[PDB]
Amino acid sequence: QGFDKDKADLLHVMAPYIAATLQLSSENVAHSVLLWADKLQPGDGAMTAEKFWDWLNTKYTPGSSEAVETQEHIVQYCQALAQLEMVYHSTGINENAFRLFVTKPEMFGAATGAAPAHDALSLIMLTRFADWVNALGEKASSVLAAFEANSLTAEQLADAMNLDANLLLQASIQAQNHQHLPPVTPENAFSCWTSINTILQWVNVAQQLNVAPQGVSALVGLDYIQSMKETPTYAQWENAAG
Amino acid sequence: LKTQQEQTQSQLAFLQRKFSNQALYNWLRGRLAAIYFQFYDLAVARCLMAEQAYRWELNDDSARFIKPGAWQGTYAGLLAGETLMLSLAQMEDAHLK
Amino acid sequence: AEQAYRWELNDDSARFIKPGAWQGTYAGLLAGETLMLSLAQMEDAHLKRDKRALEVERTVSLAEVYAGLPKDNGPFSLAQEIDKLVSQGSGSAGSGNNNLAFGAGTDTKTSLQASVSFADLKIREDYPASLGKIRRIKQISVTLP
Amino acid sequence: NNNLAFGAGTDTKTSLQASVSFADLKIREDYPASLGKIRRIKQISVTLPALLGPYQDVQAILSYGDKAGLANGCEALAVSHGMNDSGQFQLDFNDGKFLPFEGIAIDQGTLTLSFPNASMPEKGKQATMLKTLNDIILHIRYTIK
Repeated sequence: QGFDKDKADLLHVMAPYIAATLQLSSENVAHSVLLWADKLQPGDGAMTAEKFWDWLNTKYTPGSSEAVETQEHIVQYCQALAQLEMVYHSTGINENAFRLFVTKPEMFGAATGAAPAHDALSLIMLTRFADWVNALGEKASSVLAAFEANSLTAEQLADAMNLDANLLLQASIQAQNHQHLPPVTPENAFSCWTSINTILQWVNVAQQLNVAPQGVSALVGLDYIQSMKETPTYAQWENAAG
Repeated sequence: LKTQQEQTQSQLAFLQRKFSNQALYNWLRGRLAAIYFQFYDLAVARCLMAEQAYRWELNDDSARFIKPGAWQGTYAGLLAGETLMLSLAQMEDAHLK
Repeated sequence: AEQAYRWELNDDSARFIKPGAWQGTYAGLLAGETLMLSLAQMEDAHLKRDKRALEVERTVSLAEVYAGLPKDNGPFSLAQEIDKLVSQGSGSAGSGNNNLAFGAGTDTKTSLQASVSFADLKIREDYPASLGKIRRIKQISVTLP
Repeated sequence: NNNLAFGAGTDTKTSLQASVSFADLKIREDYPASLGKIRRIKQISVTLPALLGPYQDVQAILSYGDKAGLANGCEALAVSHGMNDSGQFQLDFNDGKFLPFEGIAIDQGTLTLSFPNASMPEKGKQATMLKTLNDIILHIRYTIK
């Protein structure tokens, strides 16, 4: 009450009071939920935090139990804020990457300029991201700070994973040479989470078969219909068997 | 064991229904941290008012005692008043000398 | 304290104590921390609006005010009219708010009351308006020679 | 800056203002410089020895030109009776506030005493007083440290 729009941001002023009533330990997480919810525009009436304060400042009387004309759209906005509070606690993602997932969804594999999703395919990648961060251990801050910038390299991530640096280099090379959807480009090889998750699946398949990633690449080059253009010789099967 | 399950559930139902539950202290912390930050801007304002009185009773404008960073937002602004109370004690010691 | 703030400075639209310091659902906890912030916002607003006043005295002679007065409102001499408004009990001299008559109350009938309009004193034209628009009484003292 | 003319403002045209440069007063040469380099105004009080009709008081504003480091309102002062007066109703050195003009340097500045409603042909209250005024006297109290 008594808020000037010019002096401060609405969502940052409103973030302590949202965290006070959504049972959030952090005001920064509450600011993330308000930024997220402005991208969703939840409810029947497409609710933004600016529309939410215009309703409170004009039409809401505190303590009165009456029917305001657009009260049910406000409730759906507050039901949404509690939903995304639950998304944060259930996925186990940390506070700073949840900023990054709200503000830069493309860095987590979403389309360009797209609002993020609390889809079940998007909840499963936040959990697999949070499991990925927790596996990094004490070097997880150095990876996420280099992931928030575009400075994350294969040599740096392999140090935190206790892998060989040439293993993630060769896994990145075989990911860029093969037809992935979405593609793995040297620009985003360690910038997007989808590309990082793709490169690590070259690592996990190679560790399972106890081969190098180019041994896996030799194996997927023996695909029957992919090699109806250039048929592999018996020697290429004989080398891949060895 | 079915009694212990029901006894565990009664303690869990007690922690959620008591007045001094977690939802109270989320409300208390979220509201007080909003008050404490707004009260911080008011008290630094008068620490700067006392410095302007120090700069006017003595001819000096290059002499500053209230320096930024009493509020550390990463630590919720804790020890902001202890930092300013030291800064007020450095004006008064400089005034007496 | 807000009424004292609204009276030391000419403003009535400026309010600092706002409802909802008491939240009954949280047993009214942090009600004093909310009010102590609100008291600190009056005092910060008071310090930024306080001025050294231009403290002005002005002596007003009611004989001069009643003599110098427009002729359609009936100017008069104070010393002459009182001497005959005390001799009879029914007199009334002057008009408007600059008159001199007896009281209209019950206990006020035998009391001579001399009345002066502030706007007819023209006190605001003594200093130019570039100095200050707020011009307010500090003290009135009476001399009856 | 030692002139004597009418004001150049809008409401200031009928006001006679007498102006004095501090550097032409040569106050710093009164005591030798071994005592103290910081020499600053504590209080200025005005005396206007003039044929004031009793119960008809003088009206004047003592102002300072810069308003630089002064508090809100410390740049000006009002003269009511003109007999060793400050602007204040009661003078308090033990008051917690700065006095008007307190802290101004001895060396620099320009001090101006303005008499509103001065001129005779455009009719003003203060016309007949200023014809009888012989000199303007300033009691400057300052500080050497």
